[PDB]
Amino acid sequence: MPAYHSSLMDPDTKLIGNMALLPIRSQFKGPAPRETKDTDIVDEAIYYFKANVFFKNYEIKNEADRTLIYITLYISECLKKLQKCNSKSQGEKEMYTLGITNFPIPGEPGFPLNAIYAKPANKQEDEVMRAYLQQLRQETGLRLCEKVFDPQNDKPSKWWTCFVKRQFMNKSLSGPGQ
Amino acid sequence: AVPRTIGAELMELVRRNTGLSHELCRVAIGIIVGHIQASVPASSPVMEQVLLSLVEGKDLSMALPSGQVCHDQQRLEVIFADLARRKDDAQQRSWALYEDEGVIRCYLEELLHILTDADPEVCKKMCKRNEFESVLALVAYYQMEHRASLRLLLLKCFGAMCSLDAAIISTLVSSVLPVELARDMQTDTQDHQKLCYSALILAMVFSMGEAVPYAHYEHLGTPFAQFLLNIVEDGLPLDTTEQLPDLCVNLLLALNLHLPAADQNVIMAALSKHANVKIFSEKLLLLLNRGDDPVRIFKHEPQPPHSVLKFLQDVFGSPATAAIFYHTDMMALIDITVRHIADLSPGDKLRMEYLSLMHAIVRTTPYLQHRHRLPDLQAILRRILNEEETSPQCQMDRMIVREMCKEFLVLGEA
Amino acid sequence: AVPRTIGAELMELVRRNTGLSHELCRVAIGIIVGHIQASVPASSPVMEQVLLSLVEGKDLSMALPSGQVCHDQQRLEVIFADLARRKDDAQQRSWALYEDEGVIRCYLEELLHILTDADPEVCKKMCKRNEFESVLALVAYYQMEHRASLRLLLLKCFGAMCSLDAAIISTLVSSVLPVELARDMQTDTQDHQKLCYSALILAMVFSMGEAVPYAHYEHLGTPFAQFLLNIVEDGLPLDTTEQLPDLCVNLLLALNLHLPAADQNVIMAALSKHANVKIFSEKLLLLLNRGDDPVRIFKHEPQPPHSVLKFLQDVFGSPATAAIFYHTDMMALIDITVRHIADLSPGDKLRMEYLSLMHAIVRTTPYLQHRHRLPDLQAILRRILNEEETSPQCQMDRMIVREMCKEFLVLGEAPS
Repeated sequence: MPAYHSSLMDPDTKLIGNMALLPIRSQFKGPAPRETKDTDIVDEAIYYFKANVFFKNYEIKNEADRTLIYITLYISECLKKLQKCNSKSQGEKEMYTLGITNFPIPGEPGFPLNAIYAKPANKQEDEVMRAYLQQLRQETGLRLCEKVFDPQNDKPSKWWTCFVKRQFMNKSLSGPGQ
Repeated sequence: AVPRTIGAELMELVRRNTGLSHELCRVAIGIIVGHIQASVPASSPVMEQVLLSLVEGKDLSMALPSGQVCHDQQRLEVIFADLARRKDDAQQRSWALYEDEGVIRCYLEELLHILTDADPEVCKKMCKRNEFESVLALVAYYQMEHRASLRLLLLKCFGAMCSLDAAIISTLVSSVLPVELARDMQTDTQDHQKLCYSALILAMVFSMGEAVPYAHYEHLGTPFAQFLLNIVEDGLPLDTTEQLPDLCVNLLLALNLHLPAADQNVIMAALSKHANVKIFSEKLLLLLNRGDDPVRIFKHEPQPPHSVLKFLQDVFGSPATAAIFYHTDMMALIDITVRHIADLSPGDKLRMEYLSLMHAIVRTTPYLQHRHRLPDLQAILRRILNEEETSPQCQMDRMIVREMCKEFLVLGEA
Repeated sequence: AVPRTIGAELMELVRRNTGLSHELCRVAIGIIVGHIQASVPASSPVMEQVLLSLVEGKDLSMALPSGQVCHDQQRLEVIFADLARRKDDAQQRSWALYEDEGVIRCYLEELLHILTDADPEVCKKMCKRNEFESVLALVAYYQMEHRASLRLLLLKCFGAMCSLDAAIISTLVSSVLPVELARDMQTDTQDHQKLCYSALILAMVFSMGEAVPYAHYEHLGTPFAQFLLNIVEDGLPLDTTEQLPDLCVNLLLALNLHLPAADQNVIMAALSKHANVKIFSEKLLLLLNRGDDPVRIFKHEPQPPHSVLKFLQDVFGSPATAAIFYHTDMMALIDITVRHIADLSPGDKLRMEYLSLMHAIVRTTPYLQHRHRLPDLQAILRRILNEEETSPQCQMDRMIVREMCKEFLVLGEAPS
């Protein structure tokens, strides 16, 4: 039963909608503060990913689970692009252009979990979580791009691209409306 | 006055009990009311509007009178549901007990008809339903199935599906299907009928030039290219129609279409390494002579490059593969290029491509050693750089001549 | 009002371009006019749509157009013309020069569709014209054609023609087609598809039981009957469908259907001389048990006798063929017939035939020395003889019981 759940829900950390704005250790611009611990929510998602995709039931403990699950859904999407990439350089350039696309946000149609995320009501909610989710995407893609390419040849490695078919509880951040 | 859906009421009703192909159904409606209104013009206040209601492409096309689901949609739902429900029957798919070939065969051949007799837009709408689950489940079944009879009908379905929409093609290309087809062909050369259809479907999906997973090259790359070259050079004892030679030419041309760069190209390594290719060489020129492109088998909108020109530009990109031609073929290749480059009217996008192919030939073959048709080439290049039209393609042609001429001033008449 | 021929115009004008089967073409027009007659109530009170429906509702049969002949006639005109020429191009049939298999096959492919998707009346009339000229043209061409790829389509065309009218069957019976087919089968056992169609067509052809030229029995005599028994008794390596045994059982029933008696019978003389008829004995009982007639493959109305009852009466007419059956098989035969004689109601044509088959079995088998079902037989013969129904066939049933009991007084004796 117990899939992996987020460790880093500090009571100091602010919420938008139903997602926790955990600090990020990234050079990308964004509203969450700069993380300095070795572990990070994007690294929780990336560390758990291979195990986490096999579980088929997932019980939301808190807003951080609604945050970390979003990363894994996005990792299960970036793997689609970089498996086609001939080189790490191509993938890194590709991944930067992937994450900036306008993915749906909570309750905006085609978003896959309208039952479970409530839409931000106001501009200072909406714009800030867009500015948050964007920098999560930007960092998440780059951290895969550092480790999916085998350094001997920039082959996008068999062991990572094997997972492309295995969508996280059959949920796609692409969204089923397309 | 007429109930304004009547045209969609009738079109379905005739198909339900005639089984007509949809275009023939439309024709049946058009002629029947047409001929009565010709016999009694006083029917026009009804018959004119009945005809006029039929005039729909996708705009209100198959408009629902109220909540109906047309027969083809019902059957597609039922078939894709049951095929999925079999695909995941993990007991039966590996430790068989029930007899199931017959029911599957009936469902597959029913599917194949609906994909070709019914309205294409309905058929599209069911394939693209939930991020192509109907398609991807059927693909995953093909990897898992191993009755040759059932495999053959699945291929026919994939072709009909592939015809519908480039969005379906790009899904099939990205899925596992190409890898299993190439593995099947290299291992099971005995089912000539499956082998021909396999090469056809494999060329169809690659025809759009979509980038594949790098994991595909592991099977699709240089080993598979050598296998195809052996077939086109030597044939197989079981082929009495010689379809495999032609299909393998088209398949090599399809796979090359999406490859970037030049030197590392997995097909070009095969041509370099293969022991005296020659039948492929002269078959390839017979395509260029007519100038057709066998890979453009579908009318889908974002037309990729002309596959033959693309392929030859790759072949001459390096001296190791430029050597494959016999001297008599090389001369005819130059003759055919110098003719098309001179015949093509200015602004045809192809004239850039023939210019580039000639540029490649001169740079990597010993052209200035043999100078065949060199005076005609000078005269035509002298003309093209002096052609006086202003559209971007005319400029692009004019620019390629300049860069080719400065590299090989003899082509300018020095 | 609409021109009163409009529906016969539509019936052809829709086929011209839809390519529909004629029977569906009637439905395809009927449904659209039927629907618009409802969905716009303004169109029914004016005669238009009711008349469009009524003109399709021909007086019993009718499809006469207002003018030129239908597209189906024009194709039969051109097809039967072109084949009729190629038949007699003596410089090309022998000593061939031009390639013509491709063109001929296209003509036969098209012909076979017209015979199966056009109006039966037009096809029937066109074959009948000039006293079956075009039927005999195909037959004479089939005799001299030797490319098996082409022969197979002529078989199919002859099959579709047999369905079309009994008069065409009679022409093919009288022609050279059957006696050529028998020679082919005995000579070229290497094309399983042609063998199956050859057997099927002979069964189709003889299915109306007419007498043949005596010249036919040079081939259709006992050596061919012995050949058919061997095909049923152990078959051929190519028959991976195991399909010839059924077709050949069907064929022997049809071949015998026209012979008048058991003594001269060229089939029964084969069964007598065959070494051992294990499988044929069995398959014949499985058919009798169900009691259907495989030879009535068509609906033609002046139907012949029930073929299997006929064939068994012809088997038992002599002691040499009565030994065909194994003991357990003949026990099951007496049981099957003693059941069917009981269950058939008065006035049925077939009840006489089972009565006649018991008479045959009683008269030529060792029956009264084993008596397998004799109590039950007598109990039925009691009822049959007392039966107070008065139709001619009932009188005939009672008479044949009187013949049977007068010959064998053990029948009709009191119950034990």
